[PDB]
Amino acid sequence: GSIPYLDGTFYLNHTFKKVAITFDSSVSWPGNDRLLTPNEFEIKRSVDGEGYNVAQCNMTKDWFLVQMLANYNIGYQGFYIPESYKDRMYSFFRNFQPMS
Amino acid sequence: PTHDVTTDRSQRLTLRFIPVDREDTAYSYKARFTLAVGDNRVLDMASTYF
Amino acid sequence: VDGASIKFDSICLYATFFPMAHNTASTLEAMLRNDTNDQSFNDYLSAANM
Amino acid sequence: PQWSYMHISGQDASEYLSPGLVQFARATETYFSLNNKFRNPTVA
Amino acid sequence: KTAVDSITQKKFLCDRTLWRIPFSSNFMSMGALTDLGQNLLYANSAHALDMTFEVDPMDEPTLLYVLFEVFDVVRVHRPHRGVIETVYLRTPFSA
Amino acid sequence: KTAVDSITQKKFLCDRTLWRIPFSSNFMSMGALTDLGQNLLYANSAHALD
Repeated sequence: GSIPYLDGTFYLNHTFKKVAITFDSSVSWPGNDRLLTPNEFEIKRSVDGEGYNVAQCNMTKDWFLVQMLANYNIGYQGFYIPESYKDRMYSFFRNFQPMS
Repeated sequence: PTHDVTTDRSQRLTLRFIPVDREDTAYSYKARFTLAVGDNRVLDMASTYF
Repeated sequence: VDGASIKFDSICLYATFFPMAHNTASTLEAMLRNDTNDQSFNDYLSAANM
Repeated sequence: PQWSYMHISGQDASEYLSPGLVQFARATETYFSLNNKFRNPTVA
Repeated sequence: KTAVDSITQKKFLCDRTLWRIPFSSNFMSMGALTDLGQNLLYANSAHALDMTFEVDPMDEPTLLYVLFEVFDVVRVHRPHRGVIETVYLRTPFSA
Repeated sequence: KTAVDSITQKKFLCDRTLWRIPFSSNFMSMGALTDLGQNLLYANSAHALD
């Protein structure tokens, strides 16, 4: 069948919850209480942490902000739909689908 | 650029504000917040949302 | 009349601050406090509705 | 009279602003846009 | 071969839009502050305006929505810490 | 009229993309050679990352 490792057709990104990054096993990154959770990136939470969800989904606000900043530098002056020429076929916002 | 573009100290990115008083009538309700912008910071009102 | 209803439980206000370096932010806000540099906006529609 | 003070006519945003603000504004255009926060008169 | 004599009807639809009548001499858009707006005839004195509309009727009460587009400008000045004051000007039709 | 009490489920899909975490102070794309990459902290010494 299709080989995502070669042709870049990924379909399992929706199966992540948390990412923790630290250097020298003692200092966390990015630290400096940049995010709501000052130790790790929380991709998504269950109904318990609904106070931090966004976009009518289970994806947390900070992760959504990070993805928008990484792709189109959008978020420090209010979210909006990026220009069509800036979100290509493999871009993030193009393939983001909320369901309930 | 390396310098004079962003701070390196500890500073929150987002902030959550809890109402200090909420009054409700039959067909509407009023909520008040004390939006406090910290020192050495600038807030773009377009970023805020209820 | 069809029995639709809605109730609000909690409401919070969110805001994101750009982590700009303190020295640059201090100069920016000090320079923005001049009457000659006052911000100004206009309504897009800019009409009176009768 | 008041049209200039409300920026309905006269000079555009690049003029009445202090030169330091204009200088600072263009440097950080892609970082923190400030051009959309000042009127620019368009008189026929 | 057996078609009957017929008449024609013509009509058109225009949704999600507003009829626009610019207040300029040649109906062109050469700037927000139109030339007629800067004319001295209306700049000095006042005038009473009346407009009559003729519409085809329907069987229910309706409203005529009219927009006199004007200049709506707000300027905000913040001299000190934690104090914000603004000024509003909407001309003409100022409150 | 005869609807039953129900709970809700929320999820999302994101295909043909990779989760990106830039190595910059403010998660902004200000150039290929990011500011943190030019920081002297990582330029001189080595660090073990897990």
